[PDB]
Amino acid sequence: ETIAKHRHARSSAQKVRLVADLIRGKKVSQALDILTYTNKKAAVLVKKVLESAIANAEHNDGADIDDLKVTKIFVDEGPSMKRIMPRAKGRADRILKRTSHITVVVSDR
Amino acid sequence: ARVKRGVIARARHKKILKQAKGYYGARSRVYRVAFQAVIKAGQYAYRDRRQRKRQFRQLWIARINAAARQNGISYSKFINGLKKASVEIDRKILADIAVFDKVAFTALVEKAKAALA
Amino acid sequence: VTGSGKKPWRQKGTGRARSGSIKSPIWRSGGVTFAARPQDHSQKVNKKMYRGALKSILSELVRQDRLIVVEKFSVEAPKTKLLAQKLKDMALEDVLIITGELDENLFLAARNLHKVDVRDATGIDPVSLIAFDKVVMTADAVKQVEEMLA
Amino acid sequence: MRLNTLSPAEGSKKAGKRLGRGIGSGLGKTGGRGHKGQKSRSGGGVRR
Amino acid sequence: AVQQNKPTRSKRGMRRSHDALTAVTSLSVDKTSGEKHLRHHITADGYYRGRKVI
Amino acid sequence: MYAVFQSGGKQHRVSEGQTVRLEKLDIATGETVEFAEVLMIANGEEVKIGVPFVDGGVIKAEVVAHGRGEKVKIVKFRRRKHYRKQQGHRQWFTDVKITGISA
Amino acid sequence: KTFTAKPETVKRDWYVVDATGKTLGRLATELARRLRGKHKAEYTPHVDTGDYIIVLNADKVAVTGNKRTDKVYYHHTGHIGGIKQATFEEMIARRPERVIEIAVKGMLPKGPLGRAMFRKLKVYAGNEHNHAAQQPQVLDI
RNA sequence: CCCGGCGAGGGGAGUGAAAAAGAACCUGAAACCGUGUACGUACAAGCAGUGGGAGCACGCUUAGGCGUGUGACUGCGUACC
RNA sequence: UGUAACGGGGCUAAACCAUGCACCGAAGCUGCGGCAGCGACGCUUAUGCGUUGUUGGGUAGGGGAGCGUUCUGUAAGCCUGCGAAGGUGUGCUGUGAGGCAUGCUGGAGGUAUCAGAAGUGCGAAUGCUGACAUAAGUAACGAUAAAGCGGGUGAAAAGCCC
Ligand SMILES: [Mg+2]
Ligand SMILES: [Mg+2]
Ligand SMILES: [Mg+2]
Ligand SMILES: [Mg+2]
Ligand SMILES: [Mg+2]
Ligand SMILES: [Mg+2]
Ligand SMILES: [Mg+2]
Ligand SMILES: [Mg+2]
Ligand SMILES: [Mg+2]
Ligand SMILES: [Mg+2]
Ligand SMILES: [Mg+2]
Ligand SMILES: [Mg+2]
Ligand SMILES: [Mg+2]
Ligand SMILES: [Mg+2]
Ligand SMILES: [Mg+2]
Ligand SMILES: [Mg+2]
Ligand SMILES: [Mg+2]
Ligand SMILES: [Mg+2]
Ligand SMILES: [Mg+2]
Ligand SMILES: [Mg+2]
Ligand SMILES: [Mg+2]
Ligand SMILES: [Mg+2]
Ligand SMILES: [Mg+2]
Ligand SMILES: [Mg+2]
Ligand SMILES: [Mg+2]
Ligand SMILES: [Mg+2]
Ligand SMILES: [Mg+2]
Ligand SMILES: [Mg+2]
Ligand SMILES: [Mg+2]
Ligand SMILES: [Mg+2]
Ligand SMILES: [Mg+2]
Ligand SMILES: [Mg+2]
Ligand SMILES: [Mg+2]
Ligand SMILES: [Mg+2]
Ligand SMILES: [Mg+2]
Ligand SMILES: [Mg+2]
Ligand SMILES: [Mg+2]
Ligand SMILES: [Mg+2]
Ligand SMILES: [Mg+2]
Ligand SMILES: [Mg+2]
Ligand SMILES: [Mg+2]
Ligand SMILES: [Mg+2]
Ligand SMILES: [Mg+2]
Ligand SMILES: [Mg+2]
Ligand SMILES: [Mg+2]
Ligand SMILES: [Mg+2]
Ligand SMILES: [Mg+2]
Ligand SMILES: [Mg+2]
Ligand SMILES: [Mg+2]
Ligand SMILES: [Mg+2]
Ligand SMILES: [Mg+2]
Repeated sequence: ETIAKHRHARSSAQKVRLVADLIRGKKVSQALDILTYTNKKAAVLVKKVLESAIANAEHNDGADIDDLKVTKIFVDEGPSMKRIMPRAKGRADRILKRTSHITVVVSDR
Repeated sequence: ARVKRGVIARARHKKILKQAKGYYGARSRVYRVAFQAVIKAGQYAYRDRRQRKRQFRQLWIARINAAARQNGISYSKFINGLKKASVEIDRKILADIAVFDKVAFTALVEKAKAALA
Repeated sequence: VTGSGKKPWRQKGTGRARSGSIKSPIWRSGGVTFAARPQDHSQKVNKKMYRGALKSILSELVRQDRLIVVEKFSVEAPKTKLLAQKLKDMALEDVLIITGELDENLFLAARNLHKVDVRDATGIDPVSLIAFDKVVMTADAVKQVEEMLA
Repeated sequence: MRLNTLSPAEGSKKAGKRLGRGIGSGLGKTGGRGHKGQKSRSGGGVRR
Repeated sequence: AVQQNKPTRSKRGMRRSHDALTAVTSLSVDKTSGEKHLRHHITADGYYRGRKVI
Repeated sequence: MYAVFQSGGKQHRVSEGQTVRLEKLDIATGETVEFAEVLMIANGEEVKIGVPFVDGGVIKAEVVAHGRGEKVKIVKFRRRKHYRKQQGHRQWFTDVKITGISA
Repeated sequence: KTFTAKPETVKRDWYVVDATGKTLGRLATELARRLRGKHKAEYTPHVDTGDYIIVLNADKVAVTGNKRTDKVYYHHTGHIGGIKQATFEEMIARRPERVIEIAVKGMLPKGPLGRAMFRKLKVYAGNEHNHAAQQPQVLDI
């Protein structure tokens, strides 16, 4: 219920799951403070989508705040911008600017 | 003219994947390793049929020997007595009788001993 | 193929396959190994074989009763309605017509009909004689066909 | 007797030999040429 | 020094198992402000052990 | 009680009312089959062992149905010898039900 | 259909044997047979249907010939020079319980099932045990 | 209309037969990467399969027992050209 | 390199030379069911309706019979918005390449039977193009001339301004 998505972000598909896996099944109140006190960049990106989901649940479905719980969350891979990194002896190294699609689902229960 | 081979190849590879369902690693995900696995499975079963026959034969023989030794006779002596009494019961049914109906096996060993000695 | 006859890379040293021309069929946007050329598929049939085939076709049409003979078949005006009604009263919908003399009115009437075709005795064809459900032939065309075949 | 009911004779229309189009057809990778010989090369054939 | 056979997703996951994250065990609450801050650190307003420093 | 008979080179032990799978018999789908080549009958401590068959042991069965067995795939392959072969098989079977057993 | 053995419904009994005056090669074979369950009609290759066997007076085992001085027991620790060598009398004097175990483990199949079978041998070095609660039955070789 | 940097992006409303047709836009497979459910796995050695096969979960059960998925254990078995 | 010249356990026979009776032991032989070829014989052929005997490991290679795709004629025919082609699953079936039915997505073409022509079937050629993994969240983040602090804007500043 009341999904929230962030697509074509600027991050990796492996560095966001590390902070995404520690809020599975948790309440929104704990999930927000954990994200605030987490020292990773992905914490801000996850907190933004969590706040968007909470606001959408409160404004569209009339749900409460204390009853919410993060029942589902997953991040999938996205398009990878291809760039070249200069290397010695006239070589080239294809570097891939990773992206991510973060999805959060918060249910009333 | 200009025949494309997309759907035919896709179906031919999906059939191989369906046959290779339940394998570990690339054997159940790609076609290059799956084909080497499904072929290796037919070759294994073509021999494992006879292997199953032999294994069941030697398991029935082992059970018959165990029951005969429990009753007080050897497997070779029991078989020789059965052949001298000219019965035609086989190893599978003999083992099943030894497992379930033990007094029937006792009667069989008595019949074998009577004809042997 | 429009291109250049130059090796993309030297024979050895590089850790890739051998390249001698970019127009190779193995590569992309290259040539064709056995590219086709404009050819004539017209076969050869003996005159006697063709005549025998025509005789067999006519004899089988006679046995199948899909060939009929009328002494006079013509239309008084170059209009399709008259021909359509004439075929309707004779119960013909998919029919070929053979005439000794080409009739302009009949040809104009049959031009706009898909399952109707008017032909001279000289311009007959076995494919049409087989395909058309019914065939109509006048005496002035039967005699010409007999003289052509015999 | 129609175009959908017409067939040729028997033994006249032979299929044809295809080389390098399978393993079960009998004409496998080699295609009736052998193994590494002058007779088994593209354009490799002795004259008369 | 390079690999000779491609590793597997199972081995990759086994290696990454220890690369997980540990969350905060618990938070601290100020006596008078009632906020939630880290242990032995100050709040976002300037409170620490009830006193004001900013 | 149970009895032991043979039909098709193999031997089968069966009790009253049970269904048995056998080889393809030239019988209909509702007829009755009599087996007289019985080998043993046991009915609770009264056993009778034939030499090689019993004097009057008879098994009466009803041919419930016919059919074909489960599909079997046969693969032959020679390593680096350019030889592989595929085959399929389905064994015909006849399912019967043991209507009666008599000594 | 062929009958098979279920580990949950199978039953196992307790037997006690004294290894006094008998030979290793003619006792360990019987122990392996009764551990693998080849003496029962319910024998199955993949199920441990054997019986729990207790061995008493393992130091009194009798061996013929000059094996008491020529019967070596080689093993390797794992290091380059980690090779050790003992004899029958030294094994009896130091670890007498590890003279029946080696034979029975060698005779039993190698694998998890073989280790499970070996786990049932309560080999002691005296003429008394502490498994009287299981109500064992005396057995002759 | 709301979250969000007066953003990116997305959730609602609306048009449209269709919005997992929203401009990265018809159909959208495979390699690859993810979430959820069932089973197995921390005393166990090897082309990772095959034959036998306990147990577990689900849905029909004419309760019989079968099917699907998992596969403790066991015999055999050192990929393709 | 570590027992290491019975496979191992172990064996005073469970070793060897002599006698006999049993058993295990293969895709070898016998029993049941099924498929195909050659040849004999009466099928007055339906070219197959019963017999009977026999054969059927196979590289290079030869011969024979077939499956699948595009297009063309049959076809201004047939199916199809009451859901086509294609995609993804299930069941059934044939010795086989395959075929049939259908659930869902898909949203407009497809094509029976009989014949004809091929750019007609891919796992390899350090094959070509595009995409995505692995090593891996590892090295590295580019002269060891050096930075620290206080204010300002901003959602956020060690890197922007004073
Ligand atoms: Mg499995
Ligand atoms: Mg898969
Ligand atoms: Mg017998
Ligand atoms: Mg030049
Ligand atoms: Mg180009
Ligand atoms: Mg071109
Ligand atoms: Mg001419
Ligand atoms: Mg040709
Ligand atoms: Mg050949
Ligand atoms: Mg070659
Ligand atoms: Mg040579
Ligand atoms: Mg040659
Ligand atoms: Mg050349
Ligand atoms: Mg190598
Ligand atoms: Mg790590
Ligand atoms: Mg073994
Ligand atoms: Mg917007
Ligand atoms: Mg459209
Ligand atoms: Mg799309
Ligand atoms: Mg997919
Ligand atoms: Mg365990
Ligand atoms: Mg291992
Ligand atoms: Mg099985
Ligand atoms: Mg090949
Ligand atoms: Mg040494
Ligand atoms: Mg055999
Ligand atoms: Mg044979
Ligand atoms: Mg036969
Ligand atoms: Mg052959
Ligand atoms: Mg043969
Ligand atoms: Mg085309
Ligand atoms: Mg067409
Ligand atoms: Mg539909
Ligand atoms: Mg098409
Ligand atoms: Mg389809
Ligand atoms: Mg469809
Ligand atoms: Mg057509
Ligand atoms: Mg081609
Ligand atoms: Mg390919
Ligand atoms: Mg390479
Ligand atoms: Mg390649
Ligand atoms: Mg990585
Ligand atoms: Mg780092
Ligand atoms: Mg490393
Ligand atoms: Mg390091
Ligand atoms: Mg570093
Ligand atoms: Mg560095
Ligand atoms: Mg720098
Ligand atoms: Mg530096
Ligand atoms: Mg500053
Ligand atoms: Mg700086």
